[PDB]
Amino acid sequence: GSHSMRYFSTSVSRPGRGEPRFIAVGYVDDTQFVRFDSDAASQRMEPRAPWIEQEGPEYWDEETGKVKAHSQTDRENLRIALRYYNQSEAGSHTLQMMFGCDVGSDGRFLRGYHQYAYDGKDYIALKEDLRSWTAADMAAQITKRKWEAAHVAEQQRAYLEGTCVDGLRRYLENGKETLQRTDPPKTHMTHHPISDHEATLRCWALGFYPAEITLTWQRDGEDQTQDTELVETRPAGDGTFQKWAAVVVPSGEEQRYTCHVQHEGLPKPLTLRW
Amino acid sequence: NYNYQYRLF
Amino acid sequence: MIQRTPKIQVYSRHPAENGKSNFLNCYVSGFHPSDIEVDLLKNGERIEKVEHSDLSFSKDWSFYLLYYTEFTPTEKDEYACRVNHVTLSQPKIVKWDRDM
Repeated sequence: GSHSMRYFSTSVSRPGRGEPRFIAVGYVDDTQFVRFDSDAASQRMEPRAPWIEQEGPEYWDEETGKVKAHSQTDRENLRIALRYYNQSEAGSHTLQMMFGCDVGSDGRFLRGYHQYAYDGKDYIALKEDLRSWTAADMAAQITKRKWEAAHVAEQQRAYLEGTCVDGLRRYLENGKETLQRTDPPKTHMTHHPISDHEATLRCWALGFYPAEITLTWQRDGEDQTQDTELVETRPAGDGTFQKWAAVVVPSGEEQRYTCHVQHEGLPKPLTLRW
Repeated sequence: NYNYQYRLF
Repeated sequence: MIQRTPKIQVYSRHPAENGKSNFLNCYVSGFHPSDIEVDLLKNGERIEKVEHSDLSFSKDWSFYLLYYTEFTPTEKDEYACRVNHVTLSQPKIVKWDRDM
């Protein structure tokens, strides 16, 4: 299977209440493994998955050094964005950054990411060719022109194609029993009349990993897209995920409905019926 | 593995 | 700026059985800005020992957080999540339905 590593960082300015809060978290696929919080007392990159704890002290020192440098950099970038957008120093603003890589089944590089959002909207993003940028607006174009002239993109390629791929490969082997597992959903159905002529059928997927899943209701073999109530996949809290899909059905007609579950952990997709 | 980030907007 | 109201789900880790240990979850997602307050309520009163996941975000840049606490459901107790966010003119209180 293909795999990904991501780091997600958030800087939030809080004028009059000190310096911006910086939080960064690291993920392999759907599993978090590290975090950094500028407000926390330790000022260390800290483990959040058991298989990363076996990294020696040079790892924790170096990763701490890197993430703290990023926190300083994005602090300054908050101030530059403030000037580019002609915004007052009174308000609270947010700079988000994501970076990482995807690898294929064979562990080889597929994609690298290096991208920012300011106040919740695209700012600048490294494009697929790893040579050019997509800027969202006129303020981001200033940065884009600066970074093109300085060849920022080229200077990130060693990390994206090398360090990131290599690290992801190491984590996937060290966390093999966790990260390469595939837990199929445990499924069931619930049925609740809502009047004397209608009833809810709810199809449940529980305990699955990875989070990617598809739950669809059909009636007499036809997809019920517009009438299905479908909640966002949600964490159980133990490292697995949950989802359900409900349809409101005329009573006595429950047998026309089927819920179809596709998950990478199922040899064949499931068809459930009440 | 984190990356080094030093570039300014 | 862009401002997105949280989607809220309150649920237990496992299907609830009275008297059996479990976890109570309030998952907030799709919101912006990241400043948010989330409380778990037991019969209207704020539960004191609630933990939360580290702030993260999705491909569209929207934030998500998981708040959770151990608990043991009983017949008499009602649970809710109370979400306080700038997009909400009053905090949103979502009651725990055992089948949602």
